[PDB]
Amino acid sequence: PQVTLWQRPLVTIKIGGQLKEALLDTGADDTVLEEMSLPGRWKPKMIGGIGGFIKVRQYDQILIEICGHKAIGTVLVGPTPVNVIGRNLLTQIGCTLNF
Amino acid sequence: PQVTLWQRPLVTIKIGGQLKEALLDTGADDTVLEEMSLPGRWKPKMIGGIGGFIKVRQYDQILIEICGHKAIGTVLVGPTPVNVIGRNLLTQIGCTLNF
Ligand SMILES: O=C(Nc1nccs1)c1cccc(CN2C(=O)N(Cc3cccc(C(=O)Nc4nccs4)c3)[C@H](Cc3ccccc3)[C@H](O)[C@@H](O)[C@H]2Cc2ccccc2)c1
Repeated sequence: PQVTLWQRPLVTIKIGGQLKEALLDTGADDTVLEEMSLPGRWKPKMIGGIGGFIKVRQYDQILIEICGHKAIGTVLVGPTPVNVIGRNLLTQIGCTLNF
Repeated sequence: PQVTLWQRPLVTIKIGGQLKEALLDTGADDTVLEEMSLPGRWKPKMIGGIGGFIKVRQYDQILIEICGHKAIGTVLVGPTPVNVIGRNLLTQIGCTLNF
């Protein structure tokens, strides 16, 4: 649906059978979520942001439902203070930016 | 225009009579710019990111032209690695997310 930016653009996600809210984040290449137990194997990796870098675990091929749409892809879990949905999944749910 | 998110959503800005590219960033509450020269009064301020916190300088009521649209707002300059325009300017430019 359409969202204005007077408030942070927060949605519900279900991931790993857990419900969370998350930020839709156009500045973010990748999705990164607070620490969480997902099933499966994961590769260690690192991402940079404002402030510097953090090490995260990368899980691939996980199902997430963001609003009502499902999408599969790579999700980083790690020490972020907010759950962010980056452009990798944003593209799958058909999200555009408009002005 | 409408932007899809297969690429970083980069826009040209003119600020302080300098030309820069910046990312349109829905997850950023504030706009923050790499170190560059602005005239006038600033204040210290600290922001949070993934990775950590950075010490930044708050300048108020700077005019920015963002994709040619004008806005006047607080911009933070400082050690970001990428120039970010955040929700405080995005709302003035009339920017919306659609899915
Ligand atoms: O893919 C990624 N990294 C990779 N590296 C290598 C390969 S992939 C990646 C994925 C998600 C996020 C980011 C890193 N990231 C952030 O650090 N911030 C902090 C931010 C940015 C701008 C402003 C604020 C802000 O207003 N903070 C405030 N503090 C106090 C008041 S306001 C905060 C927020 C998200 C956020 C909001 C609140 C709290 C914490 C974070 C942005 O919205 C994100 O797009 C992005 C911006 C960015 C992108 C690249 C380099 C530097 C910065 C990177």
